[PDB]
Amino acid sequence: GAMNSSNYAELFNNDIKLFVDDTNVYRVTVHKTFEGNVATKAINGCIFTLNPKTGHLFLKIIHTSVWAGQKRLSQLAKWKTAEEVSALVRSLPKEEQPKQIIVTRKAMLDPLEVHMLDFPNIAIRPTELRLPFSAAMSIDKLSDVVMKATEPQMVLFNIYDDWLDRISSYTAFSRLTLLLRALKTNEESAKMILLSDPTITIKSYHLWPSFTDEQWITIESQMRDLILTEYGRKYNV
Amino acid sequence: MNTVPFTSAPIEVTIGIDQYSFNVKENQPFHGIKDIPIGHVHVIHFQHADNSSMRYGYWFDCRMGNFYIQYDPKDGLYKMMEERDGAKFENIVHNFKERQMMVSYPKIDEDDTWYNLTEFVQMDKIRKIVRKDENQFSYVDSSMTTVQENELSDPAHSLNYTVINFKSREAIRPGHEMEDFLDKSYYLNTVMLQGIFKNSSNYFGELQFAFLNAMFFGNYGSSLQWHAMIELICSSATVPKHMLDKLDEILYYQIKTLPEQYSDILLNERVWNICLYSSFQKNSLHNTEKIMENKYPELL
Ligand SMILES: CC[C@H](N)c1ccccc1O
Repeated sequence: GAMNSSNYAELFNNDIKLFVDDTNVYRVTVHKTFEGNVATKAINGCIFTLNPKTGHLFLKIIHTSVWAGQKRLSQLAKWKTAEEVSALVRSLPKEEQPKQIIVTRKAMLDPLEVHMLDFPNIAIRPTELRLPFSAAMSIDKLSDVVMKATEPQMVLFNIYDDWLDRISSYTAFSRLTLLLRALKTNEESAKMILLSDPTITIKSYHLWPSFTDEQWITIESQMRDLILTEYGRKYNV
Repeated sequence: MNTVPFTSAPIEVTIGIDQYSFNVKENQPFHGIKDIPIGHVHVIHFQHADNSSMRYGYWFDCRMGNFYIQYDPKDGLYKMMEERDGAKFENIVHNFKERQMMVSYPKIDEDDTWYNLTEFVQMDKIRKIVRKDENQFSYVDSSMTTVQENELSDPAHSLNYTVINFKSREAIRPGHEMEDFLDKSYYLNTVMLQGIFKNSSNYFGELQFAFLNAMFFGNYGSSLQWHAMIELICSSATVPKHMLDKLDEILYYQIKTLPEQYSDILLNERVWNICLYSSFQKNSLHNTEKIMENKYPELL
């Protein structure tokens, strides 16, 4: 059934599972036309398919050419997501295929279910969790590879860098969702927090800076403060 | 005008014959139903006064044999049987008629209701949904489950309706996932109509039979089937024009006949609102939409 706060440790057991977030698949700028009407212009997007245990990220870049002459794009984008996730599963060796796929938005259930009919033993699940994966395009290296793409492309990352050498998957996921929640709530402030100290750099092969254990605690606290500050502004509390 | 005689009525029971019904008291001199119109299937059905759990009944066609009812005190039900001795049967009936111990099928001449509910229903197709080949008539009751319900447990007692499942490989061509899911025309026209049913008359016959079993026995799996067959048509963008017109007529008489006090359980809000207001065919069911709106505006 649905994934929620009650069954949260299930994300870090040894049953292979993937989250799929489709927020950033169909991305548009809305603008005015010469005649004063409103039009959209698509930009490249991405499917965010993540193993929460291992950090492996399958970033399928969705090039604007896929929408060319297509109607009802927001609907089509769900089916394209489901087509590409099914293609990813088919491309993996059997022992790497997920036993569950958790969609972050319930509207992905039927499209993914229909595309996965050849995989009856892969459970497609919704979740009650509010996850911040829409903020993936606030990670500079992910945004850069999506925007620069000139054709459809799959790019592989470990979204946890090397954190699992020192911390558990549960703690790594909690750090990731805290970072992304901060970037979602106030991107400018979050990025300032992450890059304020020039002496801490991002490895060429990483996404996030190379913080020591003690520096991560400071960073995490600064991210929590940001989220609370923003909350007291939203609601005046 | 054929007759179904009754050996007796030893237990108090409400007896239905098609859309009509009669209350019979314990040991009352009821000996059957005469003047049954030839040309249609019919259903005789029973709800016992002392125990309203389990409505049951028998689908039959008097052109196929001479049938009668007899109470079985061991299994506790009125059973249909076939009499193979024609002279014996004519004799029994003629005597009961002469003593006026039979009720008359109370059909108004102006009234096409039963024809309209059974236009495409054929006894030979019933016997394939309800498999008991040693009889020419078919038993159905409130509790019988369908093959589809079973898959999700006694197969000899099942309703073998055609399985419809919108999220199945049968319904979805590889490579046309989105197309086939949002527009069910290939599943309706190629898989179901051309492949399984062979023609629209057989499809409508099963749809009509499912509805009647839902209405007369409260058979929940039949209601599921009726709604699925409606939804498959309404969710197809490409439907022969003759089928849409006929469907509108079929559903109109079904909604007209449904007891008003049963709409809650036998009508599925999602299917009807989708079919009349959202689906491709939202505009092709004018008579059905008019009677639904005037009779059941709550559901909508
Ligand atoms: C299921 C048996 C039960 N005593 C029953 C319920 C109603 C009518 C007949 C009948 O035999």
